[PDB]
Amino acid sequence: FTVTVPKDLYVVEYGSNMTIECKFPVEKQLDLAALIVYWEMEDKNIIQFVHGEEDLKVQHSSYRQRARLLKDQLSLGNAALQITDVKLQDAGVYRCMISYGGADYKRITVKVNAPYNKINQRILVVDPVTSEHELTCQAEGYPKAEVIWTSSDHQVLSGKTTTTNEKLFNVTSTLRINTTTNEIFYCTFRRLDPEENHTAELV
Amino acid sequence: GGETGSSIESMKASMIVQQILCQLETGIDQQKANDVIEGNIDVEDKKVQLYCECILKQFHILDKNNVFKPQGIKAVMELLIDENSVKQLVSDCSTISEENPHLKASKLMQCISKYKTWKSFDFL
Ligand SMILES: NC(=[NH2+])NCCC[C@H](N)C(=O)O
Repeated sequence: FTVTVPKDLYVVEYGSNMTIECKFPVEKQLDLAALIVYWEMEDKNIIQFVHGEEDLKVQHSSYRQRARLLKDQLSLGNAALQITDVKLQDAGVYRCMISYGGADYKRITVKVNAPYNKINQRILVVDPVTSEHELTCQAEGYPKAEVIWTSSDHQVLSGKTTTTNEKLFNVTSTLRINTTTNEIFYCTFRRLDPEENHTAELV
Repeated sequence: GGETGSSIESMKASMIVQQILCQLETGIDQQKANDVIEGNIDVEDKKVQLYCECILKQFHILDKNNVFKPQGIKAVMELLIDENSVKQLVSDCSTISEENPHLKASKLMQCISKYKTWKSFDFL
């Protein structure tokens, strides 16, 4: 009896859903009367499904309706935890213990990767006489990020970056510049600790 | 790391799951694991100790720094003994102090078990 796992680490976007699998051997038809399937995170019970019955009374309230075992797929020796709207507490080491004739357990790691992927952008004509414009970029993700402004010359411009927040960071950057029409500037969000450089273009 | 429910059946479920899983971590013989469950707790047996430690921490009776937690033992023993015998368990087993954490785990299992063995769940 040997429980296995396709991926040992899941890297999943904040808010996007998640399914982490745990396989186990099923030679004949599955006998739900003798199956036990237990998912736990850290200091947290996620699934306790034993003898056909998913025990809803032990599941942590912070999973109490976001998570569920894909019961259809157990008949395929596949114990799948699914988790809707992956938040920031959902990151960490999970464990899946299965018991069906034998017993095994495996651990899975889940990072909730929040790259600053949805960059918002605004350009404001502060002053039509002096052509003073205000170019903004606003994105959100878990490792804090700096913002680098560059004109089309790829010279580095100086902008104002304000970082705020539970564990996800919101980074708004603004660049006041005297610029003409059709000129291109570039807001890059260096996600620092994980190098996930993303450059949005403002025209 | 684990769960605490409030109906004999949920508890019996959590009992059988945590027992199996702690056998999986420790390596403890099935017979020694039963003796632990049955009350027969070799305090100085290292496999016994590790299983006590795993299983008490799964039911959150010992926390991550080996501190006895009254809440978790209430949640488990409310289902085998009366309220006042629960109070007396808390206060008696609070004096157990060991710098050897596994030795501490085996001794708490001792101290708890003397109020009712955990195999009593199989009897509900
Ligand atoms: N000249 C500049 N680019 N100034 C940037 C100011 C950033 C601001 N103090 C912040 O860290 O929240």
